[PDB]
Amino acid sequence: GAMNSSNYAELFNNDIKLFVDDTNVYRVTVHKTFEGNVATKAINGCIFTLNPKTGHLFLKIIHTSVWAGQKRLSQLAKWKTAEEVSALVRSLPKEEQPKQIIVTRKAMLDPLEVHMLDFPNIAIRPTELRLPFSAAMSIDKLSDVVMKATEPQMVLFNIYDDWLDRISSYTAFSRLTLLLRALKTNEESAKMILLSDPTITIKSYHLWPSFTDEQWITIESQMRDLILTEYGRKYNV
Amino acid sequence: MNTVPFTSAPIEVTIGIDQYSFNVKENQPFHGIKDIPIGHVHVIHFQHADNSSMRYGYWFDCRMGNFYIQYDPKDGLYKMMEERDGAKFENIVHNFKERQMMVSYPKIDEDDTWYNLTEFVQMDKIRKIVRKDENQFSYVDSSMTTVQENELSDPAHSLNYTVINFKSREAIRPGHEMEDFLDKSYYLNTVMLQGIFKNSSNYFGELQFAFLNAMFFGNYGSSLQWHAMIELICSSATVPKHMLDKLDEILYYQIKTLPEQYSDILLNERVWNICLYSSFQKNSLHNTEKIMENKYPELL
Ligand SMILES: CC(=O)OCc1ccc(C(=O)O)cc1
Repeated sequence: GAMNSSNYAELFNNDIKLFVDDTNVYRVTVHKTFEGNVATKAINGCIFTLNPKTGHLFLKIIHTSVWAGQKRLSQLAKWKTAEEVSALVRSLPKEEQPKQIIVTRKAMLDPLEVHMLDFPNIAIRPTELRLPFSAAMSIDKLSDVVMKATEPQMVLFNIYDDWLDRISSYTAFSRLTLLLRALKTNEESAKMILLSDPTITIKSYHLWPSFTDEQWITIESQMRDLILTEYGRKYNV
Repeated sequence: MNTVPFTSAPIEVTIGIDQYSFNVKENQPFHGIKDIPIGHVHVIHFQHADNSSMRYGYWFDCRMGNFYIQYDPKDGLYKMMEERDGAKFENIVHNFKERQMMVSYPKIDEDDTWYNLTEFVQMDKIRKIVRKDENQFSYVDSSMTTVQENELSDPAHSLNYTVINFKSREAIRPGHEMEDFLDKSYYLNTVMLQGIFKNSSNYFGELQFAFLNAMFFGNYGSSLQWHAMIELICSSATVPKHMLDKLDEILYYQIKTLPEQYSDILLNERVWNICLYSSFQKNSLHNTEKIMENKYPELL
């Protein structure tokens, strides 16, 4: 029906919804060979599956061994993503299974719909929302667990830490996407903003620093300014 | 030969018999169509002059009985009926010709077009798709929906085509998700040809019938079915050699017969670009590709 405001607010209704982002599933470095050619080497990746209401992140680590001896890896990655998401849903009790799965790239729709035929009441769809989940691997603790894996692995995080003790799920999602858009736009400067004060620490069981309410306001301001500064630099505004 | 007499022509109408059509004026002296071959399958179709909404018609086979047309002023359409008294029927048709108020079928037997378009179409299979057991002939019109469409509102007035759905458990084996979606050979060969149709001739029969219902009646669900049945073959890496070669002939005559002014409404650009240029069987449709390129270059 399209009130951005109603679609955005409605993400946080009590229907269970998962975002699926596959942009870090198939990852490579690009390096020159001895014969003067150029070669890719795959590195571990991950599926990012997030419940935006609760912050629960199902991080399926994609180990490089799954590509071995396969062809057309960009295509296969979509199907592998769909296979794992389907498996995740089947592993959940019925009352925890999503009513909608929202893929951040339209190319995921057919693979997931085909792997989800056993769940005809689960809606699969894309979104007009530009989301910055490709920057998930800028989160140091996520990147560390992906890069250290020697085998396929599923790791559960709460990407909102303890924020829901104090703000809503639409506010936490807004904070999350602001942080990730800043890390995508200027990663090293975004990390500086977050780590500049050594007396504010990241708890062992958290991803982000233990900012007070007023410090988060300040941090959010500095991220907005980071994004706006980069816009101006890019477009000569 | 056989004859389809008309009692009268009370309303102005375009009448088609197989691939031929002519006009009849309101209350013109017209008592039907003569000198048509017995032998196989035919279609008589109508589009009223004062209301080109609802095209409709009847598939029939001379050999199954004596058929005639009578306008029904209550329902407002030309209706097919069967005469079970053959002597009476011979008595009429041996005279109405004697009158010469009938139009002849022409057959310039160089033309084999009708047989090329209906080679695999059989009346008894038509009657399974169009369910009306009390009549030997089958009514189709522009508005009738398919059973598959209905699954997405009167099941009696529907076209019971075989459901083809590429994203359905029938088309996809658990554990072969990517394989079966990207190579539909399992769905074509095991499910459709060995499970449902039994042979390729029955498959081609429904494809030909679907095309003809789309062309003759502008039936949209029939067009959907035609394109689906083509795309299923073309999207399969493994297809018998005979079936591929026969598909090229079937499609060639269908594209050849299509009205040129009807290509925006009867040809799906997506499906034809996949089949001719991006599918496993692209290089197996040589004659169809040649008539499509030269006849309808805009679509491609
Ligand atoms: C914030 C914003 O402007 O846009 C909202 C929006 C767009 C799409 C969806 C969705 O569910 O797909 C949700 C929200």
